Amino acid sequence: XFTGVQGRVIGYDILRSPEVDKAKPLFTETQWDGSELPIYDAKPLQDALVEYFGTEQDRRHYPAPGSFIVCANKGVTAERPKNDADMKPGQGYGVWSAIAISFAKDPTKDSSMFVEDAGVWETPNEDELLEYLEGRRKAMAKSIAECGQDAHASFESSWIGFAYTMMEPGQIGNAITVAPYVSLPIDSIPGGSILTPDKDMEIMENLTMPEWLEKMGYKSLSANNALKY
Amino acid sequence: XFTGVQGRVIGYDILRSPEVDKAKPLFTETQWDGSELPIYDAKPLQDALVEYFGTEQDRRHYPAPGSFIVCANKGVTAERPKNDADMKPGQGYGVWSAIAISFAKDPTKDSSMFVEDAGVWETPNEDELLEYLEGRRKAMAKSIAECGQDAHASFESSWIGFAYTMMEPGQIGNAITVAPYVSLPIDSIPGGSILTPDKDMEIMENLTMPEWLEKMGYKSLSANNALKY
Amino acid sequence: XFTGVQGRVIGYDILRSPEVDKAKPLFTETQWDGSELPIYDAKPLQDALVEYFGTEQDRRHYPAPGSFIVCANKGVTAERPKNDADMKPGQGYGVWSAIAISFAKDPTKDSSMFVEDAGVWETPNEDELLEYLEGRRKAMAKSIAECGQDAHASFESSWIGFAYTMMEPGQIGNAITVAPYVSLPIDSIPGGSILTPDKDMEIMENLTMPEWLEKMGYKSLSANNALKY
Amino acid sequence: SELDAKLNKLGVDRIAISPYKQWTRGYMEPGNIGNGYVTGLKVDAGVRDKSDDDVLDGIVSYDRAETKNAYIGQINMTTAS
Amino acid sequence: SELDAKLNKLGVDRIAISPYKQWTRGYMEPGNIGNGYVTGLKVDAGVRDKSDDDVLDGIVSYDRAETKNAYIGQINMTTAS
Amino acid sequence: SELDAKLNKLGVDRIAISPYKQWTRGYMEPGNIGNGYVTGLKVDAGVRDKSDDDVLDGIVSYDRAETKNAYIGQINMTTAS
Repeated sequence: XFTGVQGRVIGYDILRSPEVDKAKPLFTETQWDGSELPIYDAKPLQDALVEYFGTEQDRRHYPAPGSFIVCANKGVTAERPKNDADMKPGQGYGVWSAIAISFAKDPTKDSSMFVEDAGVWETPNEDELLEYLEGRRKAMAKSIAECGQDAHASFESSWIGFAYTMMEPGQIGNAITVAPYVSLPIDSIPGGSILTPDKDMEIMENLTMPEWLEKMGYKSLSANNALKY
Repeated sequence: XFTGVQGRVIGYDILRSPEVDKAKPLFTETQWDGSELPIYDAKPLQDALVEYFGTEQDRRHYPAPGSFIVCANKGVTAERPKNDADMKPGQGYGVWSAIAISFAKDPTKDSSMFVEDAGVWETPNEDELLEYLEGRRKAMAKSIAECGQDAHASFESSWIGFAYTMMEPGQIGNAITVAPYVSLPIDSIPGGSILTPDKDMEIMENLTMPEWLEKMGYKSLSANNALKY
Repeated sequence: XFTGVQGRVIGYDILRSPEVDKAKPLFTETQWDGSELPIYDAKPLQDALVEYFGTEQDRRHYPAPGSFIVCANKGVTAERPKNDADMKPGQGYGVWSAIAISFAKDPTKDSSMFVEDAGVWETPNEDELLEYLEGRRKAMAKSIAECGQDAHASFESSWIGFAYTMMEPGQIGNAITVAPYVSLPIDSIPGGSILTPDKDMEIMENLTMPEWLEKMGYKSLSANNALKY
Repeated sequence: SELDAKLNKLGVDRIAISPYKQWTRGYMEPGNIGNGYVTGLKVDAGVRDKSDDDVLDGIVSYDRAETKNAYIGQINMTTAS
Repeated sequence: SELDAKLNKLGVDRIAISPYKQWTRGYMEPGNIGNGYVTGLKVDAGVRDKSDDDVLDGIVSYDRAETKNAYIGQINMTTAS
Repeated sequence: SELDAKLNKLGVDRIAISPYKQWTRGYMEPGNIGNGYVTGLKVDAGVRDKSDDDVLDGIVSYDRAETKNAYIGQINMTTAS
């Protein structure tokens, strides 16, 4: 999971991605109270975190070496056998993970929520895994509406996104899904000061991701769909 | 798990339940030092937490939406198949969880201890599950006494309580056992102030659960054995 | 896991054991940058933690009862049958755990790293478990080298140590590997004051474990290879 | 309690106050007053009809156990063992 | 935003500032300013060739997923569920 | 150390003081002084005779391992991975 009354989400609430406002829903889900819930692809949001944290070759505001970061997380491991036609039940050809964020319509009383999923794929054909993965978005939207009913929480939108890898004979794959919960350093805040804590969060909330990249003098790591998960 | 030198337990140390003082032991366990440890059913304590947090329909001082609450917790999941006579490894008819808190005799040297347990029931008959469950209370009490010996800690009493569900065909059951570690809000403390923190905890110590419900204007949710787990 | 820019390690960085200085590497590993990583046995470091925390019978500056101590931890259980020749899936003759600490060459940029491992031993012969454990150091050292390359971190030395037990028939063994992250009390610091917290860390950096034992009036629990794991 | 007189002599206190209106908060969260904690007991069971996804079935039945009886819905649970 | 004015009346704030140069820090680490937090989304996968040890194979393929795309290498991950 | 001079320039400090008489406390507990931590190495094994119940056997053999050699009994352990 949950991000509630204390939180904001990178790429949406602070450093908003432009592709969020331009996104069209993939489908809608009905919630306990009769409203439609639009489901979107979360790729703008996944990408935004790469812009802020940076990559291993181009490190930006990543977590300190050896810090403790609480994360809402899950993962799955599976082996592809090195020379076996028989997969024993822990084994498979590919591994995938998923994350969904659903924003509460009323954030002063309901929390926004993450549901995460992960699993093994048992076919050598990647096109078939991609077909399966669009079906996991419907399955996750169904579980979000049920978790919502349980707490009588209504949500404004859900953004679901995926990662995967097909492994070669004799490899182990690990697919992970994580929502980190962090603190922002002053140097990532254009005009921030340690002395103005509240104002620092407003600055970050007022800048979109293009604007922040400009003000910092950073190139766009995600620009012409460069990032793939 | 453990509640030690920093802790208090709702229903026993603060907002004490009347049923705690009228309770009679189900049996005793002998400890490494020769004393007898009386075992009681934890229902007054379990009931005391829903009086404080409320229920989903009548919410009282439950955790902030999206907060991080560290909990001594365990759980068990099991499927009951839709139409199959044969039950595989992760399958069963019912699922149960248990919690035991046992209070240290000298709380400045030793911690009070939580042990938690959970499992899958394999026959369709609920009466057989409940006889089994009284056996788990003895198993847990044996566990308690050995953990006490490892640390040469003596306990004054143990309170064990259970939860379970029997699944219909094609259902998944999830029995959980959780002890949350929390901080209390001022408006739940009659006469409390943010400026008087020690006095705030002394007020909650001196209030019994009926008196607190009276001061707060709350109906008892526990009253005539209404709560079932 | 990791101990980074915020950490020090007992028996190395504070209260350093003279056995760390007299120790010779068991073998070296090549890192991604071409340097050699010397691998040592971690026993002087294991021993130092029992000098500081004390044991159950001779308790020294151990964690407070009921405190929340975050730990890089892993563990494994296995059962030896009471009278069965055939061993099923969660079963074996012994259980083993391992911890490796790898110190970063540049601690202002790279975190130092823990690798932990644990497994079940399937022969009743202890000399065979000890040969296999010498093979696990090499396995762990290849893991360290690969993780190092992932983040381009270069390391100065790795200290790898093991615990194990052989089960009697009908016993369950649990082998745990844990790196606690703690705060030091003022009275474990010769000359410390709550008013001088910066100086207090310096005092412990400058004391050697024999010198601290002597200033505290503590006997050495490690002394003549007294501790077995 | 008299016990606190003894505990404070060791530097320990059991004060655990949340700065929020209505809501409790967890131990170690930034902004709580005091260095103690309060705990209690919750044991409960939830169910969901089975689907093709075990992880999702585990998520919704867990949510149902959280939301049944003492409400601990919508929290981030950290495990102590 | 207007949200923070409603939240603030309840005793809640959303401030999450790290005292370090360049680096973010985790929610609840001592020394952060404010009692809020910021989050984001990372799904990624990593592989390692199979060895004789599942635990080490697990550790390295995890470490590669952490180090893939948005960098969260060398952090101590705690789990909220 | 000279390391601490370089570290303090980045906003980082390695101070880790417990306010309690005799006892260590964990990183992030409220009331500790400083923003660093200290760590160490514990590997131990514990046993219990097998009972009817695996969860309880795992709890007691675990407690036996925590209690053997460097004493860390009666703590709430949270996992960092």
